[PDB]
Amino acid sequence: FLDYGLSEADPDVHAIINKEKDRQFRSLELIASENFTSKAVMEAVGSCLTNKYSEGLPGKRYYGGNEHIDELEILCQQRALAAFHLDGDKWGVNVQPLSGSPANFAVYTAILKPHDRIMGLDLPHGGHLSHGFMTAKRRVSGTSIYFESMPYRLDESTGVIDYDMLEKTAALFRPKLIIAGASAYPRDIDYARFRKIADSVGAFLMMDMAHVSGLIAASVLADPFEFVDIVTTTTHKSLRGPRGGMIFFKKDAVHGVDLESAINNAVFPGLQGGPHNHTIGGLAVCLKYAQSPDFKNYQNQVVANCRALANRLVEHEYKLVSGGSDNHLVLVDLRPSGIDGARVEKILDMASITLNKNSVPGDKSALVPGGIRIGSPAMTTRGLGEKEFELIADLIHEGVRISLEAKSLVSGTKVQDFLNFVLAPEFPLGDKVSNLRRKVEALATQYPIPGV
Amino acid sequence: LDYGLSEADPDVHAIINKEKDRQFRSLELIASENFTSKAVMEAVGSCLTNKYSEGLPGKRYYGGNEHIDELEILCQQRALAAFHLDGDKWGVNVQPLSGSPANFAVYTAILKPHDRIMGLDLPHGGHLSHGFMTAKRRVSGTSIYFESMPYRLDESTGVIDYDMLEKTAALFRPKLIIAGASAYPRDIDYARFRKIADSVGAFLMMDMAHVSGLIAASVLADPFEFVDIVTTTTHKSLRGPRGGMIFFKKDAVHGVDLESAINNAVFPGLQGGPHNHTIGGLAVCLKYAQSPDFKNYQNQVVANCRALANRLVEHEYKLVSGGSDNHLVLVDLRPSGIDGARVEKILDMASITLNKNSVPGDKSALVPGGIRIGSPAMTTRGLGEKEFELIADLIHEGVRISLEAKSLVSGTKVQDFLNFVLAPEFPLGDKVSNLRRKVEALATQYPIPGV
Amino acid sequence: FLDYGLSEADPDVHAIINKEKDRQFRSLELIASENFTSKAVMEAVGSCLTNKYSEGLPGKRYYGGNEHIDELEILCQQRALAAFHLDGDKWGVNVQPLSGSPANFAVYTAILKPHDRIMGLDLPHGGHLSHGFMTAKRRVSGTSIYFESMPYRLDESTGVIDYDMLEKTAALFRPKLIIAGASAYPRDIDYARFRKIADSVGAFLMMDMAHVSGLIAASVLADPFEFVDIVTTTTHKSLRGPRGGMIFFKKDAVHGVDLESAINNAVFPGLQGGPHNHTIGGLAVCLKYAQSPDFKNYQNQVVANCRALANRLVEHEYKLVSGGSDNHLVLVDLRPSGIDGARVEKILDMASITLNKNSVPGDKSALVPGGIRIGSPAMTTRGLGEKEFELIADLIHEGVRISLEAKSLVSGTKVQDFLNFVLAPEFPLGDKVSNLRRKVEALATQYPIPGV
Amino acid sequence: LDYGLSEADPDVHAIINKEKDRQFRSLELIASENFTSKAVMEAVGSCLTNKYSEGLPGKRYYGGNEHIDELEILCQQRALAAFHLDGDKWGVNVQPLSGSPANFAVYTAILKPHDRIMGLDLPHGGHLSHGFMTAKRRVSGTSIYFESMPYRLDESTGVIDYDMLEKTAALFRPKLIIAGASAYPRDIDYARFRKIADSVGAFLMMDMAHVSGLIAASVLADPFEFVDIVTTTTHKSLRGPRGGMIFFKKDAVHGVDLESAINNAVFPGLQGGPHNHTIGGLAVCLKYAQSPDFKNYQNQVVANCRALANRLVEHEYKLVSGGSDNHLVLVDLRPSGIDGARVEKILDMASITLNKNSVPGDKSALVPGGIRIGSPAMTTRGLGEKEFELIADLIHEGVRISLEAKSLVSVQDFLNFVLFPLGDKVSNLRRKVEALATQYPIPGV
Ligand SMILES: Cc1ncc(COP(=O)(O)O)c(CN[C@@H](CO)C(=O)O)c1O
Ligand SMILES: Cc1ncc(COP(=O)(O)O)c(CN[C@@H](CO)C(=O)O)c1O
Ligand SMILES: Cc1ncc(COP(=O)(O)O)c(CNCC(=O)O)c1O
Repeated sequence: FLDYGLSEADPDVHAIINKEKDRQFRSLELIASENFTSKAVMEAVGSCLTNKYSEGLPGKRYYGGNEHIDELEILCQQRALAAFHLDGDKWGVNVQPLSGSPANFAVYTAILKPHDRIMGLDLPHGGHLSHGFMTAKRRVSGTSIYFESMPYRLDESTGVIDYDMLEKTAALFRPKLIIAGASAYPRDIDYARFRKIADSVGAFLMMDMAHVSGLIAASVLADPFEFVDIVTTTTHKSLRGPRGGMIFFKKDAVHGVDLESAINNAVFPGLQGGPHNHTIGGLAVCLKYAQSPDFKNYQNQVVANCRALANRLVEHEYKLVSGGSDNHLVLVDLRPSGIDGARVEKILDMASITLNKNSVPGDKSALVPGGIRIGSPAMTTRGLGEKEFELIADLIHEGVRISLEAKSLVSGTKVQDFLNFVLAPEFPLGDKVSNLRRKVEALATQYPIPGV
Repeated sequence: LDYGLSEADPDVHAIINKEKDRQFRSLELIASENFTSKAVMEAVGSCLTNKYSEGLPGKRYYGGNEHIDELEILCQQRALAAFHLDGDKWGVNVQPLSGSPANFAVYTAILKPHDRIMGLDLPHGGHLSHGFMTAKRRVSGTSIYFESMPYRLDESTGVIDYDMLEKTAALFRPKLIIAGASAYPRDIDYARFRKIADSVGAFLMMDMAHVSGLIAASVLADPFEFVDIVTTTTHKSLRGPRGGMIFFKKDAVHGVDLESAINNAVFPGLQGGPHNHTIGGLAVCLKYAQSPDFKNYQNQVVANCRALANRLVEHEYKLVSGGSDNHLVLVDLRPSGIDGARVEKILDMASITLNKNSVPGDKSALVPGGIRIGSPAMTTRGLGEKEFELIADLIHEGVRISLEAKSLVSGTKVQDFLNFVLAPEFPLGDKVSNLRRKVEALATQYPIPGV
Repeated sequence: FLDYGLSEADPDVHAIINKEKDRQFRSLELIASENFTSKAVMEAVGSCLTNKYSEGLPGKRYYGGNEHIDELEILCQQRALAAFHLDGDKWGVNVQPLSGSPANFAVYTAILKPHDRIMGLDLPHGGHLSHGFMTAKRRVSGTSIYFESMPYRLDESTGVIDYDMLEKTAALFRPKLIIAGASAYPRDIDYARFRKIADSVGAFLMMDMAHVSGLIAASVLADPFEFVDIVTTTTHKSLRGPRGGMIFFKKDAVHGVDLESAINNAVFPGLQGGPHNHTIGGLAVCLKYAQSPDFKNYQNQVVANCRALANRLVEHEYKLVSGGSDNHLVLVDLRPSGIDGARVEKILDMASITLNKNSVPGDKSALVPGGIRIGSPAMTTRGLGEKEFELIADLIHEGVRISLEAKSLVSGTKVQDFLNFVLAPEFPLGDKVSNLRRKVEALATQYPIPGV
Repeated sequence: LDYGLSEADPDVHAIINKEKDRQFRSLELIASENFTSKAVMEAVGSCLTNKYSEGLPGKRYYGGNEHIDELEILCQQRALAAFHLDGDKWGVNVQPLSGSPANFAVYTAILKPHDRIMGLDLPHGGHLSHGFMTAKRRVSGTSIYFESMPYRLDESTGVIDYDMLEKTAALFRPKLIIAGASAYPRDIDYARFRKIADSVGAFLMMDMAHVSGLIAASVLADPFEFVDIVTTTTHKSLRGPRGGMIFFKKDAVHGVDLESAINNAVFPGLQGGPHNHTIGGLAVCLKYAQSPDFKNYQNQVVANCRALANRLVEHEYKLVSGGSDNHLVLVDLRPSGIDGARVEKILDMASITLNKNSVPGDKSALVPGGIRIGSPAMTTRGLGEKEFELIADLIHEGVRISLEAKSLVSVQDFLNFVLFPLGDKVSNLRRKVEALATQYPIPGV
């Protein structure tokens, strides 16, 4: 009967999407985990695929009516293996996980018993919550509730994974699973050394490639599939797809375990219910694109842009964690500047520069992020080049100077006092912020943005 | 160059068109399925997908969340409004990725590993996420991480066995009792669940996934009058995007601050970045959920199911519990001389899509004794009571064809039935075609929502 | 060098031991778990066997110097088997458990994983703490901390194990281990029924015979070894041995498990260190006696004496749980007598009769036990026969009468109002308690007490 | 009928007399052994064994325990005085049946299942009860119900690597850190342990099983100055009966009432009836432990061990950590070119009883590269420093025989061959061994 378009069915939600669309258009989106997915992905995601229940696997379902859903799921699997240059007799893939966090949890449920041991990169050193996180007070991450996690750390003087200390701690702790891959690690991973450490204790070895999956597909970074047993990823970051997840696994037995059975059973019936076939349609689209020469070019540009930005930030005298980057991000250490990342993040956000505060090695308190994380994928997608990334670094720097100036004016010491002060109409640096914003937007609006 | 899907990926475009077709010309009777709206689809296929927004509105871990926050706030208040809830008494988290993670997040919030849980037994119409163990394996993640024990229907009445639940709860001492089901054809006695829960100091939760739209429109009783926590999928009877929600009391329950424990279990506990495109779609469906049209829809859903239920009875089918108060029937096929698996397959060949389902009394999990049939999806397309009677007839014809096919197969292993019916010399293909003709003739008289 | 005897080395301890010896002598010891062990047992226990570390098993020890400890432990093992008429090719035994509770915990450790499911007789219905016990509000026994226990119960009227209900709850609960055996149960156990119920869920089946081991060995009660997988026991109580434990196990695989290796490994290196070879010495000695015609005699006397007492109590109109007993104990339901076990136990204690207050099926309050448990083995060891046990029944009866009269004089229903009443100098029933005590000590002091 | 043991059971009588003769004539050098007194054996071999006393003094299940209560109370106040403890600040539970259950009761009292524990690694002289896992199995029950990770010695010094424990404790976040060990020749830096425990909010426990007598006599440092909980065996250094004790602060520790928790874990948590015969002997041994004579014996323990160590140095053996502060030495036998397993059997055949013990640096933990040797037992019998120098020579002689025995063999085949040409040298060693030992008294009944 009536089936209005959005602008008619819900004018308020329509208006919100248009405001977000305009914010994306005019901003420098520098969140390392964000990207702009294509019109074609969004169209697959916003289709009738959302209507189908298809619990199980292709050909192996608990409902009728899944002929076309099976075709899509098979295609998406083939494309996943193709994008990562994988032999299908050696590697399988499950494309049903709903996001990165549940793809990881499904792996643990597949190969680990409750309270089995896991090692991942420490959260304050650039790791991800889903690999484990405990404070003195509480088990924060669900992974640390259901499993026993102990982190490994960077060498704080170099910003590089302290592989020698991991060698020793692994031997004492006896993890059943060692996880490589990170949220805010600016260097490539020594997969061979992980393999040697994992073998020293008979551990399973996994790479979580959520941040760098597109770079790996394009052969810009080293291939984790040469060394690891299991690879997890999100589909929304460097891969530039819909919000979702994937798990890849060896098909030959690993420590006597059939990883394919274990992982497919953990995803379903273990942890999830019906697959989101709309998300799978978008994933298939992005995985086609991931095989193209343009994508390889794009990913090489991501790294070149991040290098141009890193080099300019160094020229503005910023300290980078690890001294630089091999990938799509940099982590800036703002302690020498004398300001935290939460204050910087806000000022920059007010000038249309969106990044995130990020902890830094050496931070005294997790409640106070000492740095900022900046990535090139999103703005690279829009067509910015090396020179424009140098300008981004200059605009970031203007914003930090403004952050420092605004800090000096605030009475109270809480972040909430800063936020109230800087958002107040009578904020004295309103002109400096509006001036910066105009420059930020003048750059951003020169470029196209993908999407519907 | 940012091509449309037809140009960017014609192979995926083609598959989507085939599925649009299949939906158009089939009778979709899966009780958990529905056809979501064009407006929901437009929201889900928007630029909201691009944003990382960990945390909660105005308490985020990233910059740039002004409009994302507006949306999530609007989504929450529409959630509460759609269920007629006072926001001083009830809170909501709209970020869960689906039904299964909503439920796992609640367990994570209020239980410790190995704590005791009771939920409706899987073969008596329950859900895996509420606990399932066979003799030799813990199948559900709920039964890996927690200690589960089911409760059951009374097989003579097809109604939940409240008297037995009262007794088993007393012995097992669950910390959490879960009401709600996937294939239960009646309303739930919330007052009796509350009494049983209080009898052991257990948390009490309702999983309203299948029935949330009927509860919203006040067609079934209100769980929120009695339980502590309500979970749901945003798909199914709510007719939204694929996602989930968790509602909770704000007054402390057995001393626990449920708002804090639940929000923290969702993030940072179990999930990362919220799916804001899904949250957009959810907001759209929650607006619609408050409309008089949606109320009309939900009453039609019940009337359509009852019309189908009666005609199956006229064809002498046994229904679990003798009928239905809601959107579904569970057909006990044992007295028709055939299992659900054989029937599901033949019906699917005829463009009638439903599912095989366990029936209480089944001597074996591996042979489902019934089929579950639902009205929401075809009701959304505009079918009425007479049309549901015709559906009942077509199912009957299909079950007759299934019996005839079973007669011709040596093994009566299932794989044998399948090979037989799928072979090109399958001798009943004309009967399946003839049925299929009648099925599509009906379905293709009706519009279907979406982009 | 001055290695004095106890009288000189430690006069205070010597004096305490002597006072205890005299208390034992002038008292009627009717606690059903108690006995008087022999002089020969006490000599082995108080020997230089205490000096040796012998971690491991015979011929497979971590230390040197164990030729003679080996001989002893090998001999203890073959006497344990022989006393229970066990074929060594079907049954093995570990004689190192430090007591009854460590014996049971070693079995759990052997055959279960943490949080596995166990069913045992409910503590308020006469089971033991070590088989599982939880209040609404806490996990009291170690077994309920480390494992998931659910009790089964007696029938409220018959006094008997409600086998039918156990059939149904084990079906639902799916325990991995079912434990038969009780601390305060007056009937023999239907072992064939426990086997059927066990098999219906694939559970291991265990008997804890601590209270009845002597009766089983003398073939007075039915043989659990015909039907169960594992039997545990204390070496004290019914066996009249030193304070220790043993575990017996099938040597054929049970549900795919090698119990011998599992159980032995659990005991050592799992849970215990150096065996207490002095105690194994005393155990060997009691097991020789356990095979003797005099022990078989004594055990039939234990049952006859308990029946004599029971019958005389029924003449005095007392109600017995299950209307009687097939074993060494009787459980008196005092609810129809109008008084509880705690008031009765206390009066009886004031008159040198030691028994214990006991919960009865139906009791409203765990704080107010409705009964008393009475046992014959200790006094039967001293040489009492049936006519003496009939006299014991009359002495108890007089104590109940005194207890009733004391209750009627105290206005409180508060138990400490009762205690204050009975302990006051002006306590009106002082001469009645003195009179009863005279008769009690007059009976008791006619019989010897074994020991050094 | 109630015969004596020689009449009741001649075969057990005969075995006990053989074991008595073996103890009398041998050099008993197992570091964990001692010879307890006639007075302890008499208390342990008493009517005390008959009584059920579930609970605590005045707080029992059953009646008839007036004398059992008096006994336990006295035992507790002797335990506090033997270790110079203020009873307002410290309590003790004297019911644990041995060292292993004492420890497990502490874990049960203060930890939840799967909570984290760190103790000295087993191949580095630790104890099973503190945790032990291999690649393929959780060997200790401690490692099944709880999550253990070890800490290690610095292999170049033979001392605990406190810097490494500092770092690994920060990563692993143990809820309990355990100090104390079965084969560690040095005193412990309790102040450092406290510092490390505090860095992660952990409970800190000392297991003083091997060194309690030395601590009571003030020969080694006092753990009670720094730790929350002290467990011990009562055999070993303290020279008592076979049992355990747990000491605890009575001031709240990280908001835990340790007294209530530990008492409840012992009973009703894990054990039943106390072994009052054993508490009797313990009480006797704790009176002796307060005396001037005990203090002299413990100083003699340390002097004797130093005499042996220094003679084994003259004979050019390597000692793990370069000596000892205590009652034991750990000899590194790899530079002598033979393992501890072969040496142990040959020494035992000549009536020298010690044990094979791993060395920091073993390649396979199937092959111990060393031996542990202790002075407590022979010190109790009256031996001085000259005799421990003679013991050192006798061990030396037996090692030379073990090498020559290994030379005549070409791998448990060593045990086929010895059980023989070298019988004469084994027997000649034995004669001198037994000639030294039988010159001294032995305590006991
Ligand atoms: C290595 C890794 N693995 C898994 C995930 C989880 O993905 P999800 O947010 O889709 O659950 C992330 C997300 N990472 C987000 C969270 O900060 C980011 O902005 O970096 C990740 O970095
Ligand atoms: C520190 C510590 N804690 C606990 C125990 C266990 O005491 P138990 O054997 O009485 O259980 C020991 C015994 N240790 C034995 C093990 O070989 C020994 O010979 O040293 C111990 O050394
Ligand atoms: C009661 C109930 N709860 C939770 C879920 C899980 O929803 P997800 O599949 O999105 O995780 C379901 C799905 N049940 C599937 C069906 O009835 O067909 C359900 O029926």
